[PDB]
Amino acid sequence: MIQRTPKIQVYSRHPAENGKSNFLNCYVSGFHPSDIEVDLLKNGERIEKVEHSDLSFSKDWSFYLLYYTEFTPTEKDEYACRVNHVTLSQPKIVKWDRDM
Amino acid sequence: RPIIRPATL
Amino acid sequence: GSHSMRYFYTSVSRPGRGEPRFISVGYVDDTQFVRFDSDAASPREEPRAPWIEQEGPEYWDRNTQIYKAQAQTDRESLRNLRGYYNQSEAGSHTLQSMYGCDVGPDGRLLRGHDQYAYDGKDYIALNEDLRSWTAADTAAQITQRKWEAAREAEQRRAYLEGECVEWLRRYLENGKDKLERADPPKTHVTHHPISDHEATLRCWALGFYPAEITLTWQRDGEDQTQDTELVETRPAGDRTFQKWAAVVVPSGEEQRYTCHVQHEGLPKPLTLRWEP
Repeated sequence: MIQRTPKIQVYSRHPAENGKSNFLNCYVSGFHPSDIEVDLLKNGERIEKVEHSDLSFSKDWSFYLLYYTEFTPTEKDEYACRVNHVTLSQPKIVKWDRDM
Repeated sequence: RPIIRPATL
Repeated sequence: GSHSMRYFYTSVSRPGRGEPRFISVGYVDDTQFVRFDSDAASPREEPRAPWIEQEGPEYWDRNTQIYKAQAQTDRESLRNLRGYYNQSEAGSHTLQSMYGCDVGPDGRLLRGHDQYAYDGKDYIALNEDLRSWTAADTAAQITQRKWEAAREAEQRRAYLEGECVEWLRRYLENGKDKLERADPPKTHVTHHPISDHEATLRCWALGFYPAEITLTWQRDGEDQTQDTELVETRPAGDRTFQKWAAVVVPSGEEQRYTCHVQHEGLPKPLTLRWEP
């Protein structure tokens, strides 16, 4: 049974602008099996209002999901995505990199 | 719209 | 131009815990339009695009019954595969299925698809002739023999050559504005000093539909495969996509580097430079 580890991208729906509403996206792809848990974080605390896409998969049968939440980025707030998968011995945390 | 596939693997 | 319809089924067994989870999504090109989840409080096929909401109640009710029956069929398939592989009933397993049709600009079927994976590996696939099968291993050969004895490919072909193409054409007509559109990328190049001797150029494509795109860095007209960092094309969440490609270049040579963008919605391929 092949297991594939999730690839993780953390990014905003639009170019981030301080004090302008926006959406924070966490896109996880290329994993298998489909069981997975994803959380979005603000300053280390878990964000509770989080939407996610319906489970689909790619031509190589690996799965992908988009999790996201609305947010208003500011100069001194940090945000991350936290991912649990059977292929990870511990939650994987990827911080949002604001600068393009 | 979806196919109806009662065939089993 | 050319378009496709795809259904993607995922079933995962939960032995000891009864029935498998069954999930379906359907796409036209890169636009999801329906979904079904057997684990929902009240499982129904649900619309995911505005141009599909026009379908009458008979559309949703019957598609819903179709998914529920399919989940029961996939349960037996799962049980069977466990035997083929003499796998204990303890662990959970995944049956995936992907089928649909590609249409060219004139409307004719260009290609039919109907394939299956087990635990994330190719299992059995209908051939491009829609009259034969490719099995991946000796277990898949059991299925192949059953299905070729029962003329299964003829039923698949019938759907792929009629209903699939016909409903695709209808969805394209109901959602012409949205689906026939090609939204070109919004593009720019950013530049980040790394050190006194290196710099990162990042070429951005934002807000494009459909997802297919090519982003290429060139130096004096040569692709930079070894030195290019690419990210997987990603959804923005508003039915558009994003990608970027980055290269590390010697500081003071940034002008030798050009980013080339090919996308269906562009009049002609863009060539982008960094401008200080």
